[PDB]
Amino acid sequence: SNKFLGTWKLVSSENFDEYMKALGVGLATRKLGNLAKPRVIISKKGDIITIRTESPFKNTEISFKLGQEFEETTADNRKTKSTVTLARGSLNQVQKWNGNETTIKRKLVDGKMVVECKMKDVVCTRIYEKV
Ligand SMILES: CCCCCCCC/C=C\CCCCCCCC(=O)O
Repeated sequence: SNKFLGTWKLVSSENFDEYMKALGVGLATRKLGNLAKPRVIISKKGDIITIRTESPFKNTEISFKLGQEFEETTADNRKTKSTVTLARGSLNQVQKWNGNETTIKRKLVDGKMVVECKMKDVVCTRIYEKV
């Protein structure tokens, strides 16, 4: 949709250390992971949507079509088979690799974006503010 379109800045994070931990990320990447206030820039050109995560430490851009499947390289070097769906105001995301699987849900709450990350027995909640 749109409500997503714009520039968002990280404001609050919760249980991210364990989300990473649970992803298999090692100490190094984690100290950095924890210490960052990323900026996300969702943009739409035609039917291709872009999600861009910027931080001093690392960048990440992804271009998808809702419904269609795509190959995404994570910020942690993983090579994933992701799908992005629109279900009742939230942009759910599915990442599959090997036999593992993680989900990222982006919902709009009081002009805030609430990012919910689940990885088997683990949820982390990162809040973002617009602009
Ligand atoms: C939040 C990505 C930028 C962090 C840089 C440090 C390297 C990240 C290590 C593991 C990242 C796991 C993927 C994070 C998903 C969060 C998505 C979002 O917050 O919009």
